[PDB]
Amino acid sequence: ALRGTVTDFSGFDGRADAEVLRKAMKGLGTDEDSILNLLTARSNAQRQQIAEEFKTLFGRDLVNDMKSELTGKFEKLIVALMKPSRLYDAYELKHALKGAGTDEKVLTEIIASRTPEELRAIKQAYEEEYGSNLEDDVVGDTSGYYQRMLVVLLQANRDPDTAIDDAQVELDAQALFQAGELKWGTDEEKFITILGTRSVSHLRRVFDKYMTISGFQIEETIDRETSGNLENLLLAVVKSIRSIPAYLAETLYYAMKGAGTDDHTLIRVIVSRSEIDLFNIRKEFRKNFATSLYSMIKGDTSGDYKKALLLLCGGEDD
Ligand SMILES: NCCOP(=O)(O)OC[C@H](O)CO
Ligand SMILES: [Ca+2]
Ligand SMILES: [Ca+2]
Ligand SMILES: [Ca+2]
Ligand SMILES: [Ca+2]
Ligand SMILES: [Ca+2]
Ligand SMILES: [Ca+2]
Ligand SMILES: [Ca+2]
Ligand SMILES: [Ca+2]
Ligand SMILES: [Ca+2]
Ligand SMILES: [Ca+2]
Repeated sequence: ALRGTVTDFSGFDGRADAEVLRKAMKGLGTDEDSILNLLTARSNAQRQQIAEEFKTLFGRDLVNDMKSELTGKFEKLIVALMKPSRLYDAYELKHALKGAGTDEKVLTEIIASRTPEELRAIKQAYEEEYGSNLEDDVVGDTSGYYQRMLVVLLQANRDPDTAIDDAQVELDAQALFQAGELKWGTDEEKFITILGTRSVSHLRRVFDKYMTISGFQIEETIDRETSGNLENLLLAVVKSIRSIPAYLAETLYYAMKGAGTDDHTLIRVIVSRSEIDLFNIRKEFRKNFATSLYSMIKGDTSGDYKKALLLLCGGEDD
């Protein structure tokens, strides 16, 4: 049911492609067009094979070259696209965590939308790539129930979708109800446990009966009960349980809606998801927002960057 826009190129030849890329750069100038057209049409496995052949034919490192040539937002996107799939989340996470500050958004966005199977592979790589443990750095940078909700999620231990038990569904909607609305203050620790560990098929059933029992949708109670980065994170978890596609479509929308563009988010979501589920994110973008994603990107972005982005996106109207 899920599908991305970027696929493996039929009739690929690593060796052909590296000669175009060498020719696209050699000497004065840079043909940003031959690059952008080649790269947005090869799967990311295929960009790594193209980076292999470039170094065996020329003894040059394709990413460092491209980094010396290109600039600005375009460099940023092409560099994100040469990043191997199994390392790009690990990367966005390490660079969010490092330095004094920490960018909660990236942390929230990736740890909440990624499945368990994904979160495992991200800890694996992060460790073999940076020689730190992820959990430790997250804890090193955060505080409170936000840190704690992120550590629950980092354990990648959510329950399996199993046959559903109505009794447990009513049990769980009633405890949330008693942990928030019906409580002076809040019992955030019950929200972290039931939201952070129960199966996805089961909490979607909890979110409906809770609306029956309380007259509130769980997002609304989260708004009323909490503030800060924990409000954010619980909202991000609820929306990913309901739909990761729609949560990500919605994360792209608020990147482009405003007075500018959250470029870093625009890039990170299109590249990360290009091969996983950007076709579906595009469906939910339209369904929920009347604008199509192509369009939104077409009025927000200029340059080589825009063309690259739209090529990755595909389907206008879709
Ligand atoms: N619906 C209003 C929720 O207020 P609540 O978070 O449930 O209690 C306030 C806390 O004890 C303030 O210091
Ligand atoms: Ca050049
Ligand atoms: Ca140029
Ligand atoms: Ca540069
Ligand atoms: Ca930090
Ligand atoms: Ca911060
Ligand atoms: Ca800490
Ligand atoms: Ca309360
Ligand atoms: Ca509390
Ligand atoms: Ca709030
Ligand atoms: Ca805008």
